Amino acid sequence: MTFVALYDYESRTETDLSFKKGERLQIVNSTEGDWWLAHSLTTGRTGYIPSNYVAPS
Amino acid sequence: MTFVALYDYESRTETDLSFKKGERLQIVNSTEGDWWLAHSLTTGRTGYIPSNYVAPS
Repeated sequence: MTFVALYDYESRTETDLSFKKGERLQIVNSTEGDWWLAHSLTTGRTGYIPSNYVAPS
Repeated sequence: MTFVALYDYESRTETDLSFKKGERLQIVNSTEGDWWLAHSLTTGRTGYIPSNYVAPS
């Protein structure tokens, strides 16, 4: 639903949202799901993944 | 803990992780938390936010 920002956040990529402390934010549904920071045991690379693309082992 | 990829995913920014169906992935803890797609009621902009920066209204 609706959240409020506790801190300023400055965007680091083309896809993140910059916002100031106090802003009201609404979660938006997408098919990808929440994103998680993940490490691939298979390739050794690391970065954010769309959680709806994976399942527990 | 440990997850397996259900689908290929091709990275779209400098910070996401590309992976192939079948890869084993491990969640990595960061201070930012999971990332959510959010819309700012305050500014009208939209993009991903670090969930540990916000709290329910």
